[PDB]
Amino acid sequence: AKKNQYMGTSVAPEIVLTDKGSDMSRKVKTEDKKVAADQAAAMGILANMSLYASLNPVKRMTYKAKEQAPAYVKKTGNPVEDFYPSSWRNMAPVISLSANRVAVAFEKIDAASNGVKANSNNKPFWKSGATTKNYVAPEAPAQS
Amino acid sequence: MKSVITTVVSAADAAGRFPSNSDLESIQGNIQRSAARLEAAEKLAGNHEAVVKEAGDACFAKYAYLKNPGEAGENQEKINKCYRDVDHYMRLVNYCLVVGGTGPLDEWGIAGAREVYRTLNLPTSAYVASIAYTRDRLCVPRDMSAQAGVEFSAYLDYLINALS
Amino acid sequence: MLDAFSRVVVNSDAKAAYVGGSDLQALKSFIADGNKRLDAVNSIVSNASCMVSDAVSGMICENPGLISPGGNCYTNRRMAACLRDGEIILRYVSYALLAGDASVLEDRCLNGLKETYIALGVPTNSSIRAVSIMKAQAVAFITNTATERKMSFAAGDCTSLASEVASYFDRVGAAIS
Amino acid sequence: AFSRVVVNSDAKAAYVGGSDLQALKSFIADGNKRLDAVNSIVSNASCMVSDAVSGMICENPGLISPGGNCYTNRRMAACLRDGEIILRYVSYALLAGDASVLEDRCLNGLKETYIALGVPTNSSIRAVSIMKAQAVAFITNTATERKMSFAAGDCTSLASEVASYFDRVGAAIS
Amino acid sequence: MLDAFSRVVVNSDAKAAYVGGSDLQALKSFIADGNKRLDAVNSIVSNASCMVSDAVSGMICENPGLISPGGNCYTNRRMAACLRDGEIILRYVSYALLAGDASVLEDRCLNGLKETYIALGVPTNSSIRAVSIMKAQAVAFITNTATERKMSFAAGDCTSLASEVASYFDRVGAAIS
Amino acid sequence: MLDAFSRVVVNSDAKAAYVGGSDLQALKSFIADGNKRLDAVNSIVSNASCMVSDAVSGMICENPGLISPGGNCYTNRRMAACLRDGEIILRYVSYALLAGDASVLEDRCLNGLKETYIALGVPTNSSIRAVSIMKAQAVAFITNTATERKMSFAAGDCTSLASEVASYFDRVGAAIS
Amino acid sequence: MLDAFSRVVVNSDAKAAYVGGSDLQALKSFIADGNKRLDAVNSIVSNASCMVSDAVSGMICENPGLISPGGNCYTNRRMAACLRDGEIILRYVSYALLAGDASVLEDRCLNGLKETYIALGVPTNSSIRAVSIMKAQAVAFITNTATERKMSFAAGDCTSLASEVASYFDRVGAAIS
Ligand SMILES: C=CC1=C(C)[C@@H](Cc2[nH]c(/C=C3N=C(/C=C4\NC(=O)[C@H](C)[C@H]4CC)C(C)=C\3CCC(=O)O)c(CCC(=O)O)c2C)NC1=O
Ligand SMILES: C=CC1=C(C)[C@@H](Cc2[nH]c(/C=C3N=C(/C=C4\NC(=O)[C@H](C)[C@H]4CC)C(C)=C\3CCC(=O)O)c(CCC(=O)O)c2C)NC1=O
Ligand SMILES: C=CC1=C(C)[C@@H](Cc2[nH]c(/C=C3N=C(/C=C4\NC(=O)[C@H](C)[C@H]4CC)C(C)=C\3CCC(=O)O)c(CCC(=O)O)c2C)NC1=O
Ligand SMILES: C=CC1=C(C)[C@@H](Cc2[nH]c(/C=C3N=C(/C=C4\NC(=O)[C@H](C)[C@H]4CC)C(C)=C\3CCC(=O)O)c(CCC(=O)O)c2C)NC1=O
Ligand SMILES: C=CC1=C(C)[C@@H](Cc2[nH]c(/C=C3N=C(/C=C4\NC(=O)[C@H](C)[C@H]4CC)C(C)=C\3CCC(=O)O)c(CCC(=O)O)c2C)NC1=O
Ligand SMILES: C=CC1=C(C)[C@@H](Cc2[nH]c(/C=C3N=C(/C=C4\NC(=O)[C@H](C)[C@H]4CC)C(C)=C\3CCC(=O)O)c(CCC(=O)O)c2C)NC1=O
Ligand SMILES: C=CC1=C(C)[C@@H](Cc2[nH]c(/C=C3N=C(/C=C4\NC(=O)[C@H](C)[C@H]4CC)C(C)=C\3CCC(=O)O)c(CCC(=O)O)c2C)NC1=O
Ligand SMILES: C=CC1=C(C)[C@@H](Cc2[nH]c(/C=C3N=C(/C=C4\NC(=O)[C@H](C)[C@H]4CC)C(C)=C\3CCC(=O)O)c(CCC(=O)O)c2C)NC1=O
Ligand SMILES: C=CC1=C(C)[C@@H](Cc2[nH]c(/C=C3N=C(/C=C4\NC(=O)[C@H](C)[C@H]4CC)C(C)=C\3CCC(=O)O)c(CCC(=O)O)c2C)NC1=O
Ligand SMILES: C=CC1=C(C)[C@@H](Cc2[nH]c(/C=C3N=C(/C=C4\NC(=O)[C@H](C)[C@H]4CC)C(C)=C\3CCC(=O)O)c(CCC(=O)O)c2C)NC1=O
Ligand SMILES: C=CC1=C(C)[C@@H](Cc2[nH]c(/C=C3N=C(/C=C4\NC(=O)[C@H](C)[C@H]4CC)C(C)=C\3CCC(=O)O)c(CCC(=O)O)c2C)NC1=O
Ligand SMILES: C=CC1=C(C)[C@@H](Cc2[nH]c(/C=C3N=C(/C=C4\NC(=O)[C@H](C)[C@H]4CC)C(C)=C\3CCC(=O)O)c(CCC(=O)O)c2C)NC1=O
Ligand SMILES: C=CC1=C(C)[C@@H](Cc2[nH]c(/C=C3N=C(/C=C4\NC(=O)[C@H](C)[C@H]4CC)C(C)=C\3CCC(=O)O)c(CCC(=O)O)c2C)NC1=O
Ligand SMILES: C=CC1=C(C)[C@@H](Cc2[nH]c(/C=C3N=C(/C=C4\NC(=O)[C@H](C)[C@H]4CC)C(C)=C\3CCC(=O)O)c(CCC(=O)O)c2C)NC1=O
Repeated sequence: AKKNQYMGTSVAPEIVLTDKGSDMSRKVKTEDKKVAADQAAAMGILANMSLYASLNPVKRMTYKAKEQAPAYVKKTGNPVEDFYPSSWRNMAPVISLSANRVAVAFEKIDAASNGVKANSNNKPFWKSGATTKNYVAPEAPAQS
Repeated sequence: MKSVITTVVSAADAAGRFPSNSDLESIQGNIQRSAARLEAAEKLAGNHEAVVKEAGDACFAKYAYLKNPGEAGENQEKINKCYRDVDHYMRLVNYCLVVGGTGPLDEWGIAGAREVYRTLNLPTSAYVASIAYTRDRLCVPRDMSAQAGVEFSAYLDYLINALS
Repeated sequence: MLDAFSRVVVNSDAKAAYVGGSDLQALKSFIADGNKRLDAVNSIVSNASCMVSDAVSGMICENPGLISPGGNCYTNRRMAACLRDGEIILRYVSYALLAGDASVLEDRCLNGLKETYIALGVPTNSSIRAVSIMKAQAVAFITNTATERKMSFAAGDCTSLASEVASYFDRVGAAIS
Repeated sequence: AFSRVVVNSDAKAAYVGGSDLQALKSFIADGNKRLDAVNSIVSNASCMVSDAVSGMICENPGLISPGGNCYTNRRMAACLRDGEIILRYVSYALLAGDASVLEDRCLNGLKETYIALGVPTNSSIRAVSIMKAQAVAFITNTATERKMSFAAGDCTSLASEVASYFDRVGAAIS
Repeated sequence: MLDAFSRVVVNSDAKAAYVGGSDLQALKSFIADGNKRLDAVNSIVSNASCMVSDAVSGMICENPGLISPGGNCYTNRRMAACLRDGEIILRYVSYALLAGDASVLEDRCLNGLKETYIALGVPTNSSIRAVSIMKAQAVAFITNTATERKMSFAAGDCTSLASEVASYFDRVGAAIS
Repeated sequence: MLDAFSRVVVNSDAKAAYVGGSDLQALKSFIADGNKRLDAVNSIVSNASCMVSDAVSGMICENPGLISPGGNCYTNRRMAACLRDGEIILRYVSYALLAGDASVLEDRCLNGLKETYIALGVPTNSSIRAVSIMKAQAVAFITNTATERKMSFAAGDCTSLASEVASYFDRVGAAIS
Repeated sequence: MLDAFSRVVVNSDAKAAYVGGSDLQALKSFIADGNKRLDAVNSIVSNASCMVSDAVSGMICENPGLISPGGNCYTNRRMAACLRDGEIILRYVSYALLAGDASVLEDRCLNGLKETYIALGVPTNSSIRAVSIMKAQAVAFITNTATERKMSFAAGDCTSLASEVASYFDRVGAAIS
């Protein structure tokens, strides 16, 4: 009885004005809609402010972030999987300036030179596999 | 192909006449969209192997019967041909953004796909499960442009409507 | 007819209601300056998608601690829920400008909001600041002093409506402080 | 202890708009010089690392030999990738004014991986000191083959800023 | 109280050792940039009475319940004491900027500051805003990123001193929280 | 054949008059809302196949005597024709929405459709119910109020484009009645 | 047949006019950068056999179904003639570069090539992939742009020749496509 029944239901009066200039065209419609948390357009706000505050020289000091722990990834022993995992393999920021736009982007970038591409080790599994019967070389003794 | 240049030059050729004033307003509308469409082709050209890896196994997570003996994903090498089958359709969406029109889809990917997928017993409902995942795992601004996410999603519904 | 628009908001269900041309013409002469007040609503609700999208991002623009590790606008959903309430606050203020009454603003939107934000640990000192950016937009849109966007209005002075929509935004500020 | 683009788990582009740049350009001292600092680099990003790797070949020609580490054309192509990825993180670090994103996402663990993969670490001193000495000459417009139109003034403190950033790469692979 | 040279002495008195040349390069570099430390102190003390007037009245803007009846900054006697406190935190930070050491800020201004403000009933979430509004205004004039009042400095990097003041203003914020 | 600009020319050529400025009022308004029309056709064409397979399945679930032996959707040849008899209605409506005039469906689709249908024995009262379902789906995509699929537009109003396409579907029903 | 110096004559014989300042200065710009031209054909002939040894190996590595039986590089005599087919078309490009005009390869090399490749069962698209690598191998050598091998010249620009052979390798490719 003390708490109103209407708080967490996220409804709100949406007002729409229609006007075509004439007198018989000027309705106002104050109907009720449950508004929804728009998931996709928050990434146009959360990411752009995360790179607004990345490039502030004097809001990276007097607004210092906390010490975030990394995730529950297990160290294997080879450093090319431990220090440079497959989720961050070959990722680098590319900055694309224009008129009144900074436009960084983090995407997987590579090579060219001679034909091949650097990666071709970790190709997708549909791209390679089962082409030929694959043999293996015997031990070539020593020599002197 | 079907694009804005091939359409107005064909109806010029199918009426025996020079390029008129209405044949140049149309290519004016290619200038007002190329700067909002070629960055959808830019994003897909550098991120394809991550968007085809997760859209390919979204169909195998949906239709798990395909990994049975006698089915379309029997062995491992027929699974790898399906990832090759799906990485063609993302490549042709990239070509439709570059040309501007839907020519590269309905002349290399759509034309004859009914006769092929009926003969070799490939379910088209698993193709449209792998293409509807990409269209939805599509947060708008985050992954692409305003439309650049409007342009890219307008061709992912051309595949789903053509395979149904 | 004006009392029936309270009944579609009381019932907690989507029910629509409206006015005619002649019923508005009797309403715009019952209330004085009624054409100015409907311009005051239309100056806000045509730009209500930009007013919350600037004020929420303007709150991070002076306080980047909300998007910290441990912040209150983090984990991709709290930022979506922050835009939802500033949309709601702009709806209930512009309906209070449309009705000319803050009595629907208090019990339907501001009753118990102070306890709800501290139950979640919502920082109320930043949510003052996101309302005061929206208060500064609402006096700029009504008086047509906005720089990037000027809507063509019929000429005159609208200083009492801008102070009225200032005073409705203070009640949002007074309830959650 | 890296920076605010901790957007490595969802979304990455994060552009900065027009009037939000005026919230940034009235916040950064010599912000017009710093936006012309990174534009002199990433406009010429392909010519730099094509000249940085081939400058290392021109003084150390044993990399093309069999047994060397720039034979087998993918392995040549990995060096033009990793020549550019070092340049791509420096150009973000000059734009942000700090090297904490460069130290934690790029330079971290680089010494252990170059001795594990058989990368000669002393030649990659030489290939990144070329990219130090190149980008000093771009930012002061003393690049001989190509000059860029700029407003009048000096850019000495940004030229001393990027020489510290390329020396952090030489410290991290030593 | 201690300064930047005396902290090097009292750390090496504790080890019974003479201050060698391996501990002088942090101090020989201190007198090298010592002119631009003094150049940046008087950008704070010459703009000081506008900074306290802005930081208090911006705390009223974010938290409007301070000037309600029963608010902490309600009447004229309580309003002037809030203006007097923000001048004192600005005075003791501008000693520690001049000395290069946070000794004298800690044990004359911050000594028992938290237990005073609890006993008076001063709100701690609003009093950390007034030391953080003027934190951003103190890294303004060092970095010369001020909107009005451009000040004629000499060219070079001052972000070491801008980050040192932001250490000192959060030393207040870690003391009254 | 005749779009919104060709319609005002043939009505001026009836009077042998020049197209001046008072008759260019609806055509300067046709262009100013031009992006909303292209945003309206794109919402129909992008999910047209679901729009047809739901409309004739919804016609069958209401009238289950259409698929009985002797019904008009009995065989596979008859049901396949119904799946395009109502897919070609949706096609010529989206030509009419694109061109802003109804002279393409009334000259290539609606002319002589009523005696074509009673020559074949097609029940017209069920053909109208299939078209009536597609009209409800069309206004739920122009306005962004579809239940199972939301699309990405800008902010604003399209109640004039929603009622224009609902008037294009009503002349289909008025032609076969 | 005819070079560029005799191409300007046979275009002028239809004019029946003497050669003067209307058409001579392009030939003057030929000679004035003539030292650049034969400086560029040196760094094709010097490493031509490594180019096609990489071009046909690069052709088979992309499409490995050319060595399988049914592919047109299965037999050793199918693969020995693949080099000499892929060596003459490079040799004819080197004549067009030296003489400046592409009149030599269009008739002694390309007249009747499309009709023979579909008579012998030679795959067309496999050769067009092989000649495109030789297009890329050339422009990495005219301008010292190739990764593994470079040579020392006089400092200057040679993009007119690097765009010329790119116009010389697709007229080979358009003769087969
Ligand atoms: C009609 C009723 C109604 C309202 C009056 C508003 C108020 C409101 N907001 C939230 C819920 C929320 N409100 C915020 C808002 C904010 N956090 C910040 O850091 C910003 C300062 C601020 C706005 C920008 C956030 C982030 C959540 C999500 C909380 C969470 O996920 O833990 C809840 C959910 C609590 C629950 O369901 O138990 C409610 C009722 N929303 C409504 O539905
Ligand atoms: C399957 C196996 C396989 C290969 C063999 C290579 C083959 C190859 N090399 C190049 C590309 C090239 N190939 C050469 C040729 C050579 N480089 C030299 O300096 C020598 C003179 C000569 C080898 C003896 C040159 C100079 C280039 C251009 C520069 C470069 O890309 O490295 C290209 C062009 C890329 C394209 O198609 O557009 C290809 C396919 N790639 C492969 O995937
Ligand atoms: C340029 C355009 C282009 C395409 C669109 C595809 C279309 C296509 N796919 C296949 C061939 C195939 N396509 C698939 C694909 C699938 N099977 C499944 O389990 C799923 C339903 C689906 C992927 C998730 C499979 C498994 C084969 C091999 C089937 C077989 O030949 O036995 C074939 C026969 C020739 C071949 O085997 O490659 C063709 C023409 N190929 C092309 O060249
Ligand atoms: C929902 C539909 C709906 C509306 C939007 C309003 C729209 C509206 N307001 C006015 C008319 C007016 N509108 C204003 C308003 C303003 N003038 C200013 O300089 C300020 C910027 C702004 C106040 C915020 C004034 C001052 C008049 C004239 C006085 C009056 O007629 O009330 C007119 C008459 C214009 C004319 O003279 O022909 C109309 C159509 N009425 C409606 O039924
Ligand atoms: C070429 C076209 C193209 C696409 C369509 C997308 C599709 C897509 N999205 C994500 C990645 C993601 N997708 C989302 C999805 C969403 N976020 C939300 O808040 C909503 C609930 C939902 C949008 C409807 C999220 C949160 C991530 C981050 C990682 C994850 O959770 O999967 C990934 C993995 C790689 C990455 O993280 O970027 C891919 C391939 N990407 C592309 O390159
Ligand atoms: C860089 C840091 C950064 C900020 C400081 C804020 C920017 C910001 N803008 C406004 C102020 C405003 N914001 C708007 C809103 C809009 N204007 C339009 O033309 C659109 C229709 C609509 C969405 C963009 C209006 C109309 C004003 C008042 C006039 C103005 O200052 O532009 C205010 C409140 C009053 C003020 O301080 O000026 C703030 C805090 N956002 C940031 O990112
Ligand atoms: C085979 C032997 C061989 C080499 C030893 C190098 C020669 C070389 N040139 C530069 C130096 C440089 N390289 C560039 C790069 C460029 N200049 C431009 O105008 C373009 C935009 C871009 C790609 C060409 C610049 C700007 C400098 C500095 C100024 C200069 O010396 O030209 C450097 C680095 C400076 C230093 O010496 O420390 C080296 C080692 N290149 C070779 O091929
Ligand atoms: C949106 C993208 C964007 C950019 C790319 C830069 C581009 C840029 N730089 C300057 C303006 C300037 N740019 C430089 C920089 C330099 N001049 C030199 O002689 C050095 C070689 C070089 C250092 C790298 C200097 C010294 C000024 C003038 C002072 C200043 O404004 O900082 C101006 C202002 C010109 C004017 O006043 O009209 C602009 C637009 N700024 C931007 O907003
Ligand atoms: C509720 C009402 C309300 C206010 C009163 C102001 C109060 C106010 N001013 C500033 C912000 C500021 N305060 C000053 C200080 C001054 N400016 C000068 O030109 C003088 C030298 C000196 C005193 C007049 C400066 C220069 C800034 C701009 C940011 C900065 O450069 O520090 C900030 C934010 C600082 C930050 O978070 O980054 C706030 C909250 N804002 C409000 O919302
Ligand atoms: C050596 C360091 C030193 C200080 C920092 C101040 C601290 C301080 N402030 C007050 C006293 C006070 N301090 C405040 C201050 C505030 N209330 C608010 O709402 C704001 C958050 C804040 C201003 C920014 C007020 C309102 C009083 C008066 C309380 C009262 O009269 O009831 C007192 C009580 C005795 C006295 O008045 O002197 C003291 C010791 N004095 C010092 O000697
Ligand atoms: C009696 C009191 C007293 C002062 C007020 C100062 C006045 C002062 N400042 C500097 C000198 C300086 N001041 C600065 C500072 C800056 N330059 C900028 O562009 C930044 C905005 C700002 C950083 C905070 C720098 C970088 C120098 C040069 C370093 C030096 O000479 O020590 C100098 C040395 C030469 C000169 O420039 O005149 C002097 C005498 N010294 C004093 O003894
Ligand atoms: C007997 C079986 C049976 C059905 C199949 C449904 C069929 C059905 N769906 C809708 C009504 C609708 N149908 C759709 C269509 C779609 N929504 C989407 O997200 C897809 C893109 C697309 C194919 C599923 C839309 C958008 C509406 C209107 C909004 C809604 O109700 O969802 C209507 C309108 C009611 C009317 O006016 O007559 C009917 C009959 N009902 C039934 O009784
Ligand atoms: C441009 C506009 C245009 C059209 C609308 C169609 C009109 C049309 N429909 C049919 C023919 C038909 N149309 C239907 C459709 C239906 N019958 C029903 O009971 C359902 C209510 C409804 C499905 C929605 C059926 C069942 C046939 C006849 C199929 C047959 O007789 O074999 C035929 C003759 C048979 C044929 O040629 O295939 C024609 C001309 N054609 C056009 O050119
Ligand atoms: C005057 C200019 C001139 C030419 C253009 C060539 C054209 C040419 N090619 C071949 C003949 C051939 N050329 C090829 C070459 C190839 N087939 C392929 O699949 C690859 C695309 C390519 C290797 C890269 C092959 C395989 C034969 C068949 C030789 C044979 O019949 O055994 C023959 C004679 C038939 C024969 O050799 O038996 C001739 C005249 N020769 C010339 O004198």
